[PDB]
Amino acid sequence: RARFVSKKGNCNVAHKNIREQGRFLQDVFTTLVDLKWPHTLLIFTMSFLCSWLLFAMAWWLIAFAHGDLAPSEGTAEPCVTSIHSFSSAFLFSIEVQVTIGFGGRMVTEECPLAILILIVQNIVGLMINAIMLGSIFMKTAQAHRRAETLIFSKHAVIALRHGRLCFMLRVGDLRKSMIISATIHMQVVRKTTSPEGEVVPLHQVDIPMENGVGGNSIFLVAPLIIYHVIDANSPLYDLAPSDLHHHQDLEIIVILEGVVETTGITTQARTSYLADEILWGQRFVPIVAEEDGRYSVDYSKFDNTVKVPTPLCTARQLDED
Amino acid sequence: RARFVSKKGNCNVAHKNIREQGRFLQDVFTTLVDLKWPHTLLIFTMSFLCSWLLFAMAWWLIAFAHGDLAPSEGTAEPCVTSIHSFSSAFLFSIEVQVTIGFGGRMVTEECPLAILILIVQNIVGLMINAIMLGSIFMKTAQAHRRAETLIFSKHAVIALRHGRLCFMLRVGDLRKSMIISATIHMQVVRKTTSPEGEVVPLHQVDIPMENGVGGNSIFLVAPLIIYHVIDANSPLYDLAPSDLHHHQDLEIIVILEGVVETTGITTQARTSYLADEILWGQRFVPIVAEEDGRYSVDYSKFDNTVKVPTPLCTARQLDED
Amino acid sequence: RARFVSKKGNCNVAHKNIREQGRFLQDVFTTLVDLKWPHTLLIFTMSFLCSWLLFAMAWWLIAFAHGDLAPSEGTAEPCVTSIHSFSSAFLFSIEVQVTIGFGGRMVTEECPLAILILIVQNIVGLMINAIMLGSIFMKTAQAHRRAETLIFSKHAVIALRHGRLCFMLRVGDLRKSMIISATIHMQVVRKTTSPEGEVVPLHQVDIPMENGVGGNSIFLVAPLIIYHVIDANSPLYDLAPSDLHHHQDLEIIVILEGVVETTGITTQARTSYLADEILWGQRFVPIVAEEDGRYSVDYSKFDNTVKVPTPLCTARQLDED
Amino acid sequence: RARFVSKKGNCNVAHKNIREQGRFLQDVFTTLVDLKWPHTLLIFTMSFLCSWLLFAMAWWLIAFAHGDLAPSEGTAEPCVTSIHSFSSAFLFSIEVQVTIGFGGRMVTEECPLAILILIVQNIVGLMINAIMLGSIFMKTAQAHRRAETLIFSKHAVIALRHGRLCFMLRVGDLRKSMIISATIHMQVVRKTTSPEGEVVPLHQVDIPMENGVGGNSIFLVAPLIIYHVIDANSPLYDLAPSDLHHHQDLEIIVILEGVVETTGITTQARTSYLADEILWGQRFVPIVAEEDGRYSVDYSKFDNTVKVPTPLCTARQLDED
Ligand SMILES: [K+]
Ligand SMILES: [K+]
Repeated sequence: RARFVSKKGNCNVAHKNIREQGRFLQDVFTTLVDLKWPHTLLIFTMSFLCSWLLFAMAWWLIAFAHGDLAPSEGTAEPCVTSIHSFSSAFLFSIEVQVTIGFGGRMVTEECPLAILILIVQNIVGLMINAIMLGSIFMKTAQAHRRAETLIFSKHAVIALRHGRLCFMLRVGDLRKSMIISATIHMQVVRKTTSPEGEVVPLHQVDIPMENGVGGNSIFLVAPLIIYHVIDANSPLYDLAPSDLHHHQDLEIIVILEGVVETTGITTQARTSYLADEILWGQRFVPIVAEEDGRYSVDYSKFDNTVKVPTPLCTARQLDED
Repeated sequence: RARFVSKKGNCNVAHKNIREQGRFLQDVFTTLVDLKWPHTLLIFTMSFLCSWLLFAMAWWLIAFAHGDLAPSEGTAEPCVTSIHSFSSAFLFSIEVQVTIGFGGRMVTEECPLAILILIVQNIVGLMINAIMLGSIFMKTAQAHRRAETLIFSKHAVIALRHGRLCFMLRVGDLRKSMIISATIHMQVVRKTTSPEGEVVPLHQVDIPMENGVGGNSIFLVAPLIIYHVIDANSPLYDLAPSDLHHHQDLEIIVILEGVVETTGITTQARTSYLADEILWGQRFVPIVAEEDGRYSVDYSKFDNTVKVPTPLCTARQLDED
Repeated sequence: RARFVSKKGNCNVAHKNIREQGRFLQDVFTTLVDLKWPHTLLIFTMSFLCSWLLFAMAWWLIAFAHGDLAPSEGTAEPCVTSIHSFSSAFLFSIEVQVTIGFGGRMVTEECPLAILILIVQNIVGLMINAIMLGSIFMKTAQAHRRAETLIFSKHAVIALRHGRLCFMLRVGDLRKSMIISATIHMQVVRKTTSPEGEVVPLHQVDIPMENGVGGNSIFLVAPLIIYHVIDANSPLYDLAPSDLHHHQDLEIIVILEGVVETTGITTQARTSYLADEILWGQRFVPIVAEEDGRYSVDYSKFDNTVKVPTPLCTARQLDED
Repeated sequence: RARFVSKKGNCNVAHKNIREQGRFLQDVFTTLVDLKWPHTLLIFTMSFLCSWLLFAMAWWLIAFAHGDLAPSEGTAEPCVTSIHSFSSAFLFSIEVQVTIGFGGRMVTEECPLAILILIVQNIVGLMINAIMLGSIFMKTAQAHRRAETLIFSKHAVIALRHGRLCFMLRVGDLRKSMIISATIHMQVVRKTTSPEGEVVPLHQVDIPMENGVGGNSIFLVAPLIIYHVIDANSPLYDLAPSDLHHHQDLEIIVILEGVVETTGITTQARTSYLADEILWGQRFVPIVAEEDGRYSVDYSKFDNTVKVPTPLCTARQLDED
């Protein structure tokens, strides 16, 4: 009735009553990267513009204190040439911080405080440039968007494979570039009650993906059927074909995590299957076919299935009779 | 007749009928890095040039609306000095965005809209500089080219080792810099039919690499012979010496993945062995030899083999008689 | 009486009598990033300012040797225009290295040594800019601060689960962004004496986290109870409920390590439980609850426990009677 | 007589007769980062200087073809102002590519080819800046220098632990910052002969590190004794106390690999123990001690050992009698 993970991978958690809000300010960079894109553009533009405005007010105060803003000229040279307005000081601060340097307004050697302001503005401008440009590149380069081209099967099935019952699903990579060291973790999530009376409201029990070697590591080029053999040690060992209705406390989440080959940042796609999205007694259709010396996958047939005859009984009363 | 992976690691897949083309636009950065090099240089040059052209048209419209392009001069100062052509506006836009700042054309404090255009151009120029330079460095620094100096054996062998039959091959690192945490995943890929009637067209079954500890983790300095012991749990357990002809549905792919020590980006080399590239009854020649206090590998003898006597029978009828 | 790891993850080690101090200078970059923030800002500002000062002294010596500082002018052009003070040379060095380029002081083609000084200053400025800006971004982007939003239970418990005794604790993620490929390593740290007489003063024995598949890999969205089953192979197999006093040589440290999804840098949080922070005969309260179609965790109830009846005997004399 | 790995981690391999030298040019970036530091500085300086020289020759040819180098002036404006020498063209090319922009030499709107040269120079300058600065930061930031502060024991021992014989050594971290997800791989390297006659000249057999959970993953804060239990499945199972002489074909290499917490790049330290650097019948001294509420390690006592009584027989004739 309320799913843990959405079909696109969004987690439906609320995080209520976080009391220790002070530790959120101990990692400002994670919160800065973790923002939305309008807030990221706003903080980018605001950081640069307020740095320019602060140093513009500094240059304007220097030109005031030297008496350069007053047009009563004698022969003494200003600290900065041709500054006679706050707009002039703002243009000069932009020219210094962006390192444009038009030269209509340049620092002269008259004011020793102006050289200190120039040094401080250059240092803070280099620091702001580094921390902001690196942050915006890290934001536009993070690999959680690569999960958009990692498709899963819309429905999972439970079918007879090699005399056992297996929970099978299909995961496909949509582009040419591989995902390096891809691993699959499937978790049965439901409310469990311990025999001693302990009730775990959202218990996540790992179901081992049948691989052949035991380790969970796939090579994803063609869309391959990831399946878990319902053994005696599996929490689906008492799952019934009539138990796959809606409003059933059972949800199998799948977490595929790897390294994107192009960027190099570790990505993680995830999906979820409720009890009504699990089709008992069906199996996937083969979509890989050889044509003209290459292999071809028909991604339109990705989630198509066929009703094959399986017994309508649990894996336990299949293992015994 | 049509191989899954090429000998150089290219995958022969087609990806037909990708219907959800809308999610390809949800990760624009992966597609941007994933381009070819002519398209990458074209989009780099085009992004910078069109940003300069757009802001040049903006500066030209400002100089038009102020009346600076008209040479009927009075005494009022322009927004930008010495702009009297679209070529002048283009040179000024290049000077602002690249932050050259020659100063023949500089922003004056007359036009308040010109200061806003300067601020917007500086912000968009910083953003474009970050996203483009970081992308081109990430493109020229990705580690999928490191696989060019990770050579594999041209032929794999099947030979008697320690009383068993073992599928052996040779992988060598061609340069001094190591590959950190290198792991080997070998997969037998063929068409399989389940006993319940399910036909998997391209089934990839992991064969465990014999390592001594079970885990697949190698230390690649000298070219070492990676071998898999054909046990009762191995899908090659019924492989015959006469089954190693061409047009035989059997292909063993090898995936070596690690971290490049110099760059730090996870790389993955891969190769493939068809049924005719597997030499029954042969073994590799030793190429490591000590000279003058160091070890030396003769990389010219990399794929040389020698016909040693092995039985001409399957691993099953070797295990029993 | 003296803990190995603090509750926040700080290690209480001293590193006395490090004799080979020469190898600390073989990785200058690790020491540079490893500094505190005042030292980092000081070395940043000092590197830039001393580079500007060194090249300013170079430009001043060039202007001296050409005779440009002497105001006895004829008609010969200077190497750099309008330099007549060390303050002028300093402003020119700042304009060259920061690439501002006002143009009141520009390099002329008269002095061939000035062109060489300009080339050397540009090369060293580009190198210093790269190595300093990348270092400060790597410093502000390192993921050891992400551990501030990875909370652990303040107390751990030992409770009856599924007929066994289990050492349980609770770890929660405080923000939306996941931590990819999170693994948990728990270690019992105490002084051990081998039966042959060998005394290990700080022995760290790995206790396996009960996961279902054996591998230590969690999916941290909701705060989940990490527990280790006290089996016959566990070093807590002889732990008593009366042995959980202070001044007891026993400390269980927990190390959660993963990849931050936003930044991509591997992070590691760690915590510790002394013998008095382990509550025998208690268990955690369920804090996950469904409201309005989503799940919600009450983080104020994070470390609340309830005294449930467990036997007051060791796991050995529970396993037998 | 000739060791595989040096004590500092350098591999003594030669890589003779690399025939496929063409694939070395397919990854130019790995070779560029893989250079020595004098070659890196030389190629950095040479790339920037030759780009400036090439575009300087371009600007000089433009000023020639327009007739600006000829001092026979009329009234027509040059393409670039105040260029009358190749030194002037070189200074202008430096000002354009470094984006200094003094403004004594600025692009005018007279020459349409000069605008194209300016665009091409800006694009190539941005590309060269990205690829060079990122490469030099990646070079100075690579984590193979972090192995200088990961010390190993100078001698390894073989001692009685828990009734078995164990090969023990000591690895210490020299600085405060941890190494995340540190794993240890020990390999016995020697010449082996298969019972079928196959001679492997440098065979590397993995010996499993005794950890408690089986997995090789350490938590390195204090210098801890890494030991491998000589079991029946271990290749040291027939190692004798008299077999630990020099000129004995046996060498145990140790590979510790992890993630540096500060930088985030995966590092790998490695060491080696010949047959004479393995002390039979000795064990390490405890160097961890509690003082004033903290723990302290005496790194001067790092490689000190004590001769404890062990039997002078192999692990096989210890297992039986
Ligand atoms: K400039
Ligand atoms: K200028």
